[PDB]
Amino acid sequence: MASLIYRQLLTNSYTVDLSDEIQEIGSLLDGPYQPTTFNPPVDYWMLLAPTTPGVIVEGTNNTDRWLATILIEPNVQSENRTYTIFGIQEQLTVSNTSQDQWKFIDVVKTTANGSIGQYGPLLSSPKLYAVMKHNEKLYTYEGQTPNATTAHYSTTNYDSVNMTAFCDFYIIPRSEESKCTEYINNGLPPIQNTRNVVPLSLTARDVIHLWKEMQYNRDITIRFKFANTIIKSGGLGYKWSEISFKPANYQYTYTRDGEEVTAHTTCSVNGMNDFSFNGGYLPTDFVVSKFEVIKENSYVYIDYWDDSQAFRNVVYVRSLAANLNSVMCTGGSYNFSLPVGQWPVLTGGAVSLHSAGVTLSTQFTDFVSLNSLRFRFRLAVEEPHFKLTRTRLDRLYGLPAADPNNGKEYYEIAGRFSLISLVPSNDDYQTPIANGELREEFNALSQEIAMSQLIDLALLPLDMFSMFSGIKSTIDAAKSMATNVMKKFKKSGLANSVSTLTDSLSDAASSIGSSASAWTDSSVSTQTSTISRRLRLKEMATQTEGMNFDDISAAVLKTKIDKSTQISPNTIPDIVTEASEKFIPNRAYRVINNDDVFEAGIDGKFFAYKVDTFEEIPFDVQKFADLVTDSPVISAIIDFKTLKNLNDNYGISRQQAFNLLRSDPRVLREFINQDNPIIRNRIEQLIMQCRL
Amino acid sequence: QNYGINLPITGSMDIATSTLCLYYPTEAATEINDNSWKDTLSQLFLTKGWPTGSVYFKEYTNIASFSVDPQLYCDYNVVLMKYDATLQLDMSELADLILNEWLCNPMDITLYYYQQTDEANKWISMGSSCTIKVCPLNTQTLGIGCLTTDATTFEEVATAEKLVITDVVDGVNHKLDVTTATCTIRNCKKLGPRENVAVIQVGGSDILDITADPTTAPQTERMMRINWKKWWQVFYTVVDYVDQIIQVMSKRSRSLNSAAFYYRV
Amino acid sequence: QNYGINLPITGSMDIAYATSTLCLYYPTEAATEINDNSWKDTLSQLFLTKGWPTGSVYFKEYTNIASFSVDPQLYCDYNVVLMKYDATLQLDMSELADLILNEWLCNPMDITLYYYQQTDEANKWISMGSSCTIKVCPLNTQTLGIGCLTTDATTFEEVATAEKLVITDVVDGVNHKLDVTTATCTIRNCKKLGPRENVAVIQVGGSDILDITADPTTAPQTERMMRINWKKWWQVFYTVVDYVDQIIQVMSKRSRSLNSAAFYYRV
Amino acid sequence: QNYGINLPITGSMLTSTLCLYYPTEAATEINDNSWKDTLSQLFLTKGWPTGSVYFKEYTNIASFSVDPQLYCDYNVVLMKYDATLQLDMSELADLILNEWLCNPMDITLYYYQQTDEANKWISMGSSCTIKVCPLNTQTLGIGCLTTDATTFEEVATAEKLVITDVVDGVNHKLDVTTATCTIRNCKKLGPRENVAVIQVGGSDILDITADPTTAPQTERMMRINWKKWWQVFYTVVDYVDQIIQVMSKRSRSLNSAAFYYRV
Amino acid sequence: QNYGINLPITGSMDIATSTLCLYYPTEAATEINDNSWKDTLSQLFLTKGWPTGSVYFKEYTNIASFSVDPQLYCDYNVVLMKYDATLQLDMSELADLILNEWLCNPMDITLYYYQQTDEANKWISMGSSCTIKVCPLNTQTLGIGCLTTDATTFEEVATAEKLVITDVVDGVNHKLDVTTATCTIRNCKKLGPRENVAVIQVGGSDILDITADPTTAPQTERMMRINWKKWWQVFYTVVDYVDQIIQVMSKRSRSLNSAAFYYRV
Repeated sequence: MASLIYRQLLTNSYTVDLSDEIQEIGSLLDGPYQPTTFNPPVDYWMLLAPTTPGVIVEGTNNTDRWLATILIEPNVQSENRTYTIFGIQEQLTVSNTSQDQWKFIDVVKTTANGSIGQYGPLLSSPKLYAVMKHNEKLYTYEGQTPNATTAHYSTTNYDSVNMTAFCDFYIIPRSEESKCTEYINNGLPPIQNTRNVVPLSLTARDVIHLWKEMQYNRDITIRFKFANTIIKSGGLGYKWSEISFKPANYQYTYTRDGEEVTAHTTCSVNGMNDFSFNGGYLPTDFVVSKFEVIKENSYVYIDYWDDSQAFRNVVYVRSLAANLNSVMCTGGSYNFSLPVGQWPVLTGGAVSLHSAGVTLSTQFTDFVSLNSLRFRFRLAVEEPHFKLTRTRLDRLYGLPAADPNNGKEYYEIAGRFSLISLVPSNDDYQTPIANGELREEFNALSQEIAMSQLIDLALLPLDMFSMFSGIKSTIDAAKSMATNVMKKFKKSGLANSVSTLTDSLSDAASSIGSSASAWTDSSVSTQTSTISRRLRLKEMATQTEGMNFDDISAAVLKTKIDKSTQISPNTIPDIVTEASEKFIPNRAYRVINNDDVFEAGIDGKFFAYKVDTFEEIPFDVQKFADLVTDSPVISAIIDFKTLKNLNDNYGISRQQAFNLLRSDPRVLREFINQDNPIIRNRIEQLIMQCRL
Repeated sequence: QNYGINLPITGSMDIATSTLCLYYPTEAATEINDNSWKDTLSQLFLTKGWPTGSVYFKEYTNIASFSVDPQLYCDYNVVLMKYDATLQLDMSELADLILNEWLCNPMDITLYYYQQTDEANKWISMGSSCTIKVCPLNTQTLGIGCLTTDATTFEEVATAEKLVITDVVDGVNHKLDVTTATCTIRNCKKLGPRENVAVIQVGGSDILDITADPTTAPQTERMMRINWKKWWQVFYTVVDYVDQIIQVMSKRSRSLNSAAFYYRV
Repeated sequence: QNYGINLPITGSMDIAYATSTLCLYYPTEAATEINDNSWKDTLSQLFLTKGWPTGSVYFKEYTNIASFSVDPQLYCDYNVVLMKYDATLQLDMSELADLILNEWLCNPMDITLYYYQQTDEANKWISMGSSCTIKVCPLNTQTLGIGCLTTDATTFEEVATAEKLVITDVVDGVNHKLDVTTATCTIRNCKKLGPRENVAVIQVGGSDILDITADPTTAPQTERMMRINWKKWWQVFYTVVDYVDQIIQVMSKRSRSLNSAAFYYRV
Repeated sequence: QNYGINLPITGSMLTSTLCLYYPTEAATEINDNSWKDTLSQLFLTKGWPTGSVYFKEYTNIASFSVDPQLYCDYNVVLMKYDATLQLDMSELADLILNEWLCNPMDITLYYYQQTDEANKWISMGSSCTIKVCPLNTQTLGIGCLTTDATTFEEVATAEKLVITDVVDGVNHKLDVTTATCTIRNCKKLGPRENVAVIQVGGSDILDITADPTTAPQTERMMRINWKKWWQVFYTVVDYVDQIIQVMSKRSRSLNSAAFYYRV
Repeated sequence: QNYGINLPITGSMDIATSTLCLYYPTEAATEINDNSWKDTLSQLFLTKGWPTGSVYFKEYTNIASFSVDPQLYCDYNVVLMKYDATLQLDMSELADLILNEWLCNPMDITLYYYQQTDEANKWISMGSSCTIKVCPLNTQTLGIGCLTTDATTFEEVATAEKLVITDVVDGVNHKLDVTTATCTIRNCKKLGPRENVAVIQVGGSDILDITADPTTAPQTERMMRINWKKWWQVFYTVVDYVDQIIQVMSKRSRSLNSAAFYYRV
């Protein structure tokens, strides 16, 4: 009956694994940032990702060695190249056999003004560098991709090493090492995985962030842009390497019927395509490595923030919806710069944007943390042609990452968004506009619940839907509410008990009863108490008749959950786990055999009686153990004390007594209606025991 | 415990030191042109039957000034109020303020909005200068007829006043903009009548709307009018019929400290 | 719901039987010795962890003990006030303890013309202001001077000097004539009705010194006056936080504030 | 095992040691060395065997607080009032007045929190100065930042013995000069009834419980007055009957130490 | 309730994770020649069945310095001592000091005159520089091979030893003379077997004696011996047989919840 909520709780628990898998995918990179000077603490890694040729990163000592890093593009044979190492120009020999993967080389000076060499052969397609400083040694990436090792050196002044970079770098602690390799050896990680999406000023402290419902239905006019990153490869400008999309920022103002609203927006793109226009293998010809274009399987995200009485209540969201209107984006001409001959020109390319989701987001400008709204946009391909002239590239659709600005400095999107926020209103006035003891309270609240309604609720079984359908929830946390309670429940005491019973039963396929079985394994009192404690697990075996203890436990838990208000969504799993075990330690069970009844109590009580006139019967442990193994079991809500007192002090008929031994809800509720003091005492004693 | 308000009290149909205040305006004393009038009034009250040291006299400069932090000292209060043909609203508000009991709550308008619960909630602002401007909202926190972030288009309900009583239609929240440097605004609810006070006016035309109710003006026996030309006539005629005044009111609603309203948190 | 007349109640001795606001008054010394502006939010979050609703714990500040005693504030549900012990401010400490730990129902006074007397040990003269200098001269039955010339306001004897608060008592059964400059101070005739359990006072530094009743026969160090040692105000704040529930158990809601006493004496 | 401790019991209806802690000030004022023999012989005349009374010396209350080492079964300790040392006085009295069980803390690396009203943080050392910052569920400091140390909040500076409490139930990140002190998490079990404290001048400052609303005065916290230390010694020795009737003897320490270590 | 009053027990005859510390000498640390060895051993103990981070490790500079008041703060302790062919008595003293419960009472050297009562009584002196000189006395406190006033005729029993155990014949008093500024002597009475610890010896030839009793040479099961040439083999051996080591020992009987007035230290 109402006990079914327990049985389902351990049943579908396996699904948590799937969610847990997703959680491990969701189980985080800090960056990127402007190229500046700082002191990255120990136990932190440096995940550098340059794209432009030049001096990548250097760690200054002024007393110990000089470390220099040089990045070399492919398609360059054995020649000499000039860089600016520590401000002093130096020539370096370069010889490359790989054609689509760039190569990093480490330059070491034995002192501040020592000799110059080139070593540390690194080859990588995403062009990623890892440097660590921990435990009296410096770590740097060494070994060919994908699987490699870390070169180790030991030079003084470790904690004072301040490495000035000239690219975008991420700082990661040690525990995400399994992430780091997965984020280094497996291509460029998506931008949405980052914490500080915009490459603006760096902060080392960024934090991702009775009631009353408040509704805000306002209007937005989003103006957003794109951003291109272009790099030129080696040689003499005859070929480029990367023309890609990068995040952009735009801050503007507009009118909203009087207010000069300041709207801050940031844009990003994910899942783009990379068309390859592979030229001839001769060193002097127009060759492009990757051409990043946006297609149907790619999306663009916009993060929107602006001061308003609506945006100042977003920290807790009850419901969120979007009703945007689609906006078309068309590209413009992008003429290459080929020193000799006619340079190629890109033309065409047009797409449309539509809204298919929304959630919270993080954004920072200088030092101000924001709780922004992230709108997800799906893309569609359109009519206008997109071709690359002067070559053989024709009949392609999408939008190139060369010049999507098309002269216009903003793309307008107008729509209406509606969200519902939860605000702490201790009364029906003083509503804010801008943004333990529970054990004692729960135990004290458990003295005033009614009985007839309790029995009625215990008659109606619950499920995974009715348990949380009466409690308010936040849409951000309601996603993982059943998942967390089931994850905590699969580690409950009842879980260990059922696992041990299953293991013992399976092992038995290789005492106090008639023979060996998985249930027969003041001495009489102790043995009977152990038998009852093991038999408590029978309530998960669906071999009961009528109501059971766990039904009452579930009913009282539901009632006290509904009445209580001092419990957070993070607290429900603990309460459920503790209550499913600690509730009702004094359980009683009775079994019937040929007009005879044997009953045993966990506390150490044991009795036997007949169904005709309730005559005391001497106790036989052997037959009890023989029959309880495979026979109907009924929870002894009405044990022998109450039954005998009722048969003496009140003139009941045979049907009532026989149903009471079966614990029929109808006759029990009839007795409740009659308000017999003995049944009230029994029910109240049972109820008072329900506490943590 | 609860002083025993639960168990009903049943009887039978056939069964068989004190203080008195006197509030007067200052210009009345100026027109009296005497320095020992208090002693004469004391002797007359003694001849009436009050013990010596029971009648006390207090002074208030003006209706505007007295309404700031009103105080009631004695177990009985008979205030003398002068009438101006342009201060009807202020006189009515003062009568309502120091004629009925109140339970108030403190307010801080820099963080919280405010609303109304039912038709027994009123706003009371006191101070040397209170200017209260309101701007209601729709069902989605948007100003109607007033920009919610502009302090210019807010409608006005109070300016250049010392005692202001404000009410707006319930069911809709509002934002408040007041010069809090010289004012303080509190949310109050009326619990019923105060019988510790009594108001007698000189002149006037029986115009005192003691309730915010537009429909009715329930005149009681605690608000009366007397004609005047020289203040000594009024003093004599108010000390002569004092027994009727005492019979009208009662001394069983005295507050603990002198405050027209009960503060809370 | 018969508010006025007291009616006897009836109960039993065997049958089984059986939100608000919290304020805090602290001296400026702790503020000068903490050096953290956002401490209010920290304390609010800690009280939230203890169970109190957030955004509902108020704070008040005062310059000194004597200046704080000027017109004290009962406007709160649970007064928990700290006081720095001083080896030379004992009388002001005692008078403050008397004034903010008992419910005092007072009456108005005007000494410039009238006589005054007292009838019981519950009768006291309480003066509050910025500069109060009490002069007292008892008189005989025939209104003649006893140790003072009634026609002059100099031959009297001063029972107070340069204090913001003062509590005085005279022998019941005789009349008195009072002299004080009421320009910067006022005075009331008050009767001590009953103990107000809406306030708690916790002392820091020194030893047990308070005396809540003027009777020499009793100096009851009751359980609404505590004493703790201190060298860092953060320690005092934490110690107060850790036992808010015990302080709540000691006290209770103001009995006069409940609707039960709506016609005896409102709050 | 159980002769009746916490198990059913049915009723019906000389060589013990005695230490004495004295400050150096008394010895300097009286200016003699033969007084030990005099006190031993007076004890013998009172009825206690000679050589059964120890005597130990402490330079200062601060120094004596550094890891106290009990040396007898019955104990009486003397202390002198100070103008601005009541915190140390009361804390030392409470520490040496109740039994303690302490779990060593690796304060440098991990975080900590207490569990109940019966938990306290005890720190002793030559020069201790603790600074703590409370945490949240987001692992960000409240009124503080988890990286820097200066912006923390002081709880004790340059103090020999610190007994402190925090809001019990929420984790906190602490910091201290570990190379000059030591911090241990301890729980107060019960009353250590084999030690009494005698005050010499003062006004009953001692409080033996962190509870603000409860501050009892037991039978082992008394006070006398002094003008020459010989008077105090003679009064203490003469009325040894009352003192020996007050305390018990079944609270002997299983080892010579103030508080047990991880048991 | 109350403990300590041992009520007699009555059973029947019809029935069927903590802290673990470990010490080692500095020579072992030098021979190991590694940094992360602690993590390796902790993970090995995790494999054998102990929680990670629950197996601490300490160190002692030398057998001499380890002798200066050897404390123990573990529920399970095994002490590793490196045998040396010339400090046999030092090893015996260390074993007899850390193997049995010792109940001590402080003893002076100037005022009183100490003695001994029973064979279960010993004298323990610990300090940086312990020089112990003794002299027996007669009933009349006269001189017996030494004069009380003199101090240069007292018989040495132990000089400069970091640990000193001594015993004198019962029934006679003895006077002492020892540098209190460098050594401390404590009158102690032996309670019984302290099972919280075990001793494992490397090399050696069964030298330790756990008592001054001549006629008895009790080879306890807690005293165990091995042989070694590289410390890693000994470490692996002692880690492998953790089950036998813990089964030999038991909980510190004086640290259970039966402490109340059970003559705990």
